[PDB]
Amino acid sequence: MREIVHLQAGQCGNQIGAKFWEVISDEHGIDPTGAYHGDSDLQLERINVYYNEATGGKYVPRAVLVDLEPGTMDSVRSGPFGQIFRPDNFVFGQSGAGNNWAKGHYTEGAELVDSVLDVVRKEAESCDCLQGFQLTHSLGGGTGSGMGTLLISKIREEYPDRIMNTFSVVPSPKVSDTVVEPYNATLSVHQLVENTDETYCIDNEALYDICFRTLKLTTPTYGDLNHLVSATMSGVTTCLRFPGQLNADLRKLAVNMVPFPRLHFFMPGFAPLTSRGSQQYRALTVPELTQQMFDAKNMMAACDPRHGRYLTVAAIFRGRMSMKEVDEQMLNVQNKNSSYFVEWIPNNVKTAVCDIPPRGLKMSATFIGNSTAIQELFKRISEQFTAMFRRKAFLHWYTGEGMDEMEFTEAESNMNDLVSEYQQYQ
Amino acid sequence: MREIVHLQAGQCGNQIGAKFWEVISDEHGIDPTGAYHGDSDLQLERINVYYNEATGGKYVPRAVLVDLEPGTMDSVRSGPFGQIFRPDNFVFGQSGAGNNWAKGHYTEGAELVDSVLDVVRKEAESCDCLQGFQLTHSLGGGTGSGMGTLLISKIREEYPDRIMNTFSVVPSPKVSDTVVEPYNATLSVHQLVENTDETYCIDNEALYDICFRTLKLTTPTYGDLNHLVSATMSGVTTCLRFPGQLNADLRKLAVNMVPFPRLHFFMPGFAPLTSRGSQQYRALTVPELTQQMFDAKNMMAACDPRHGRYLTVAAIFRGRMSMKEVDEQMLNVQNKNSSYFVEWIPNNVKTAVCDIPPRGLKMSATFIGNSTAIQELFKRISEQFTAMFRRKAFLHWYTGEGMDEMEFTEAESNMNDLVSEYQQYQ
Amino acid sequence: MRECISVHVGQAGVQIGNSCWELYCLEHGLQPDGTMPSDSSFGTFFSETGSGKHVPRAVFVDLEQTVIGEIRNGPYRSLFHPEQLITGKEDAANNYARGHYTIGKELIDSVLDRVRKMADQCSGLQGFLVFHSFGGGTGSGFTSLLMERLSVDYGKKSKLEFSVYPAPRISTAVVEPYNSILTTHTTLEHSDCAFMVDNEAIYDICNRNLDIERPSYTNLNRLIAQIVSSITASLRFDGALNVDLTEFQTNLVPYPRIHFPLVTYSPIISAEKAYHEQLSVPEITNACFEYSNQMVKCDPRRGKYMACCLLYRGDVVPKDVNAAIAAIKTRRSIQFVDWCPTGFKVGINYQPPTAVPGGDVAKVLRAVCMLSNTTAIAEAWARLDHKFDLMYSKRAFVHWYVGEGMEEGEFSEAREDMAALEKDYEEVGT
Ligand SMILES: CC(=O)O[C@H]1C(=O)[C@@]2(C)[C@H]([C@H](OC(=O)c3ccccc3)[C@]3(O)C[C@H](OC(=O)[C@H](O)[C@@H](NC(=O)c4ccccc4)c4ccccc4)C(C)=C1C3(C)C)[C@]1(OC(C)=O)CO[C@@H]1C[C@@H]2O
Ligand SMILES: CC(=O)O[C@H]1C(=O)[C@@]2(C)[C@H]([C@H](OC(=O)c3ccccc3)[C@]3(O)C[C@H](OC(=O)[C@H](O)[C@@H](NC(=O)c4ccccc4)c4ccccc4)C(C)=C1C3(C)C)[C@]1(OC(C)=O)CO[C@@H]1C[C@@H]2O
Ligand SMILES: Nc1nc2c(ncn2[C@@H]2O[C@H](COP(=O)(O)OP(=O)(O)OP(=O)(O)O)[C@@H](O)[C@H]2O)c(=O)[nH]1
Ligand SMILES: Nc1nc2c(ncn2[C@@H]2O[C@H](COP(=O)(O)OP(=O)(O)O)[C@@H](O)[C@H]2O)c(=O)[nH]1
Ligand SMILES: Nc1nc2c(ncn2[C@@H]2O[C@H](COP(=O)(O)OP(=O)(O)O)[C@@H](O)[C@H]2O)c(=O)[nH]1
Ligand SMILES: [Mg+2]
Repeated sequence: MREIVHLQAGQCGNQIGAKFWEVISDEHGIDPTGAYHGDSDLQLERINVYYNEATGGKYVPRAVLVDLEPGTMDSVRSGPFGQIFRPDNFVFGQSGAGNNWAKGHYTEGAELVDSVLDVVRKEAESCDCLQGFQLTHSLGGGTGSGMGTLLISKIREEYPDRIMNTFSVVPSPKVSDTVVEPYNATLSVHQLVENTDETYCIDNEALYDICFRTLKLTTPTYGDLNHLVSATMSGVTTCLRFPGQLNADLRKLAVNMVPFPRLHFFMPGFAPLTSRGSQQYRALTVPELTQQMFDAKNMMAACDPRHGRYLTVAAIFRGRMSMKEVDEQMLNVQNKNSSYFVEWIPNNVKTAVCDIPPRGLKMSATFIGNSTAIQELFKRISEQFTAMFRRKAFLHWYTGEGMDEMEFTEAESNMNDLVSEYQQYQ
Repeated sequence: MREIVHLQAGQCGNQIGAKFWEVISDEHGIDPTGAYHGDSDLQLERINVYYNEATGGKYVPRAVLVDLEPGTMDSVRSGPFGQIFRPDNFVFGQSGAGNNWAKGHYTEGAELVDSVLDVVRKEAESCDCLQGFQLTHSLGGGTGSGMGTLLISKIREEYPDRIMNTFSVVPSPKVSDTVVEPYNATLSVHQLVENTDETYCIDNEALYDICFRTLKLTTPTYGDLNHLVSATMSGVTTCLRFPGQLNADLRKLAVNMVPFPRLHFFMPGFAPLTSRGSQQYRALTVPELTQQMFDAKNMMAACDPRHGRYLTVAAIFRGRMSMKEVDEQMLNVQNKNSSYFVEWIPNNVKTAVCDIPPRGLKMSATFIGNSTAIQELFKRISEQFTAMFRRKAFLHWYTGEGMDEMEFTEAESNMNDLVSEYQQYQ
Repeated sequence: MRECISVHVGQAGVQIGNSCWELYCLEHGLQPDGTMPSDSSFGTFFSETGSGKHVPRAVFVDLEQTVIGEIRNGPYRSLFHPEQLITGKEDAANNYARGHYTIGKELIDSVLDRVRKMADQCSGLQGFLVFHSFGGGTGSGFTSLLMERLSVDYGKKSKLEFSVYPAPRISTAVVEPYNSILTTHTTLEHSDCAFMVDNEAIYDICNRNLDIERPSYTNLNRLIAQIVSSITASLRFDGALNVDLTEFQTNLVPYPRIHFPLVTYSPIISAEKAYHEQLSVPEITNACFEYSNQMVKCDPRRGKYMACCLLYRGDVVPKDVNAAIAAIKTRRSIQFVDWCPTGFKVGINYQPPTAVPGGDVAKVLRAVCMLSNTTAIAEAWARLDHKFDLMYSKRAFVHWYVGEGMEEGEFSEAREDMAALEKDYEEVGT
């Protein structure tokens, strides 16, 4: 019944993934041992969406864990929930990607993908009706960017009609840890624009802006960033895991969210987010969830939506709430902000409403933006790429893996073609 | 239902604000955790006016907390009620205002206002019907005076028809802690006369005079001054939070209180106030509440009303009391004191009567004076400003922030224009 | 957040530093090995390493080894990072030009490298606290070399400067007037608030208030550090009216060049008398206006006050302070300028003054540091430029300065620039 297969690539993809599995195990009431310990029948009704039943009523999550180094598998397996995953589903190399896309895609991960893909088959053949693939990765570095997009290509060729749905942490100039980040991302975005049905563009600069300007955390870690990402991952699948007044499958999102085939680079958000010391003073209700959700400080990519227009927004609400009040606020937003929505679509907002809010809050909303403002994320990577590439800097590490200079020229060409298609509807 | 958005600026605004949130949480029966623990349905009926509902029936107050230093956020968050506020609503810088208006308005707070204003949007979009903005600040120093009036300007431009209602602690010569206090206030009053719909002028000299000559406190702290201010803040909104024989919204006050657009610099007071050792000897009743309320020692600005005439007074009574007795005393006052009211208005007193008196007293009255005697507060600041400014003293700290000498000349010009309009109706 | 880099220069600055860091360690409960037994109150003055060791945000600089080799050997040898105790081979010889042009020219780019490695560990650095002698060769010449660099490298950051300044009669050197006048460009152009202090004024405070008949420099430095603890207390602790390091300057400094406040502390008191005096807020406020407690030998009654910062600490209440400053406004002998009708900036902090256990200065519930911009300080400049004039009329020692790379015209250009500051403080009193 609409099973998902989930795949984790590199350090970032395994870290946002290993936090996601702690979040949806809390929702479904699954113990770190894999045993069920929840309150409610609704937690158990759709446990098959993310888990396999095994003997003694132990639940085993349908993750595949992929890396070119053992050290992230060792960090996940030893972690808060590490014992939950199937030992056979940890698929790994020994020598890493070197932060090189071409090691991921052509050498170190091209060896390993035959050992990954045949595990993706065992999980997809155990499904009753697979709806799709949910892949967590980063576009900087070499494992997530280059092996993860190799793996997207292989699963896309094998499962052409299932939803391919990716959560993609990607570079920005003011929060960076790699010299060759622009190269790896430009080579990787070239695969995402052709193969994925949805890609949720996420940024460490925007995830730090939520931690300082909303949550007021003094020292936000990667563990705090991974918690913001995984809340929106739990959010968008909610309507195939729980009952609701308006149900929306990942495909019911895609049909409404993607006007023209390639414009599927979304930008997620979440509400309510409150400063930890301030919760007692806030009224949780649909118009406050709306005034947070649609504000430029809440979105998890550096793009200010005031630099573009939305094509479509989806607001996937959770909790006991009025359909008049939801339909009123999703009208009031796009009429009072009409200069920020495209005027050749007569209603830009999809709504969905689940009856079951996250554990410990009365309501919640996961936001998905599609906006021409995502041109700014692809533009700044393309101009960092260009300034290195005009002087061929660092290319011997990629051409040493047998990659052509022509593949860089063709990747940055396809990047400007993606920038041009969003700028066309501005 | 007539929601208010409340905003705290600088040390003083966050201190009178963080006490106000302890007072109205006692009224509405809200625990320091944010949980409801009150006696009565009437406490819960209008809890939305100052709070948001959140999961588990926790209430989160609709405050935004603004400072250019972390240390007052740290002092509020650690305080008696600090855990009540939303962590995202604490919006702050790192380097302070230096007691400089131009740092507040042009540099340190001009950076931060983009991060404040987008939180004021999340709270105002969560409202069902916003009636107004309730801003606490001081006109001395640099954060409240210069950032708070920047923020008034930004919210006024965005919400032109909602009530802008400010509580403004301001300088006087005999109780002063800053050398440049006159400059900061003169630059700030220039923004208040144009943008606010009401400004409640409050003075530390008058708040110390209440503590020594009425309450007989031996050592009054800023915590005791903040308690007098916050009693009148709870007072003026009472009629949208509780039922009454005569209801008065903040707008029903403004229409009656402000004859000509700019004459909205009010002067608050409260009754009963009694020496702590003397309460058992006093009869709480409408004519004793009146003989305190209308006496020059009770008002919270240094202006003796015997140096002017009132335009309008509003007496917002609370408790079970006779409308004949209220209407009798508000007549007897302005006929027996007729030389102290303007004689081109045929009745100078607005009355309102709420059915619910403050917790622990049988009746109460909040007084709001509008009087031509407020010329003396603007005059003495204008003459302290003039005596420094004739020799350009301290101006390199303001002109260093790119401010003109022409802006000082234009601020003191607009100050004398406000003095002249009150002196015109004398 | 709220860091300060403290730079201790020459023998006077290093020995005041050895009292400052003696105090700050007691006040934050840090052992002399940098460890802390059992809030971020220490963060202004100490970086914390993962071992639980608190390392001071300080640089100690001397052109000769002797005084810093004593810091490297005494009880604080384990407190400081070993490469932020910085020494040369060669003494500056009480010659400004050795400090500035010839000897300090070699150590400066190493001094800056430590200050860079400290500033890169700050997050919203509040300012610099620079400690020195006006009369020294390293004190005048090396501080003036360093400040010129810090004023291009860190142009926005507030530079607070604590100076031991030449006295009316007490002096340790013949060339003390030359080094002090050559320093006046440093304080005018490359400083934001400069606290002049005098050895002879503290010697008289010690005699009259502590009743110590014959004090050393350890007794002086234990008063000079106590003032900087009180300036920084609002950066370090909770208070009723905390004062930011720029909030301080916005009330002290009326005009760009008028940033030379007096400083005083009350109560200076011994254990013989502290149990018989009341030490009420009224008395310790009034003590700051006595000529007897000013730490520069000039009379405030021969001036006018421009602004006062009364920085109270310990058990005080804003009631008491307002009631106190009301009596100061009533007294006709304490005269403010016509253009400062407010006069007083008040700070109030909840942390009492820490006693150094070996010290003369007694335990008390309250203290105030009063920092005060007044026209009177121009007399301490009029004393010293009259000492300069007698020697420069003969060129009395000038060959030692010209011999070490200084232009002879810099003496005229420094006496000229001092006369323009002594003009500015007379001009604003009117
Ligand atoms: C008493 C009270 O109000 O507790 C809240 C709380 O104070 C606040 C501040 C919580 C708290 O969130 C955080 O501290 C936080 C820190 C970094 C990054 C993200 C969150 C909370 O920890 C988070 C926690 O939320 C959940 O448990 C959700 O179900 C969430 N899952 C987890 O956070 C989780 C934690 C550990 C293990 C497994 C899951 C979730 C979100 C989306 C989809 C599914 C589940 C809640 C309600 C609270 C606390 C406990 C203080 C907030 O988060 C959520 C998701 O509600 C942060 O802003 C909201 C507003 C809440 O009021
Ligand atoms: C047995 C008795 O008579 O108790 C009284 C009392 O003795 C007196 C002196 C109280 C008392 O007030 C003070 O001590 C005080 C001190 C400094 C500044 C302001 C007040 C009282 O503390 C204050 C307290 O008032 C309240 O609780 C009000 O609801 C008030 N809220 C708070 O004071 C409060 C305190 C802690 C936490 C949260 C709120 C209020 C005022 C306006 C609008 C809403 C609420 C009351 C009746 C009393 C005591 C307890 C002695 C007085 O105050 C009030 C508001 O009634 C001071 O003059 C009045 C006359 C009262 O008789
Ligand atoms: N209070 C106090 N004054 C000191 C101390 N040490 C020196 N002085 C004063 O320092 C002044 C002279 O400066 P020097 O001590 O020679 O300064 P220096 O930087 O070491 O000079 P050079 O040796 O040339 O480098 C004199 O007026 C002394 O009174 C001290 O520990 N405390
Ligand atoms: N949110 C998040 N970002 C991470 C995490 N670890 C690394 N990143 C960041 O995103 C990039 C991820 O690249 P990485 O996963 O190291 O490359 P790979 O291992 O070769 O795929 C890094 O440069 C970091 O800036 C993590 O746990 N969470
Ligand atoms: N009532 C009251 N007044 C205060 C408080 N704190 C400071 N003040 C006074 O009013 C002025 C407020 O200025 P401040 O808030 O410090 O300036 P800012 O922080 O830059 O906005 C000070 O000079 C004090 O005299 C407080 O808690 N309550
Ligand atoms: Mg020396």
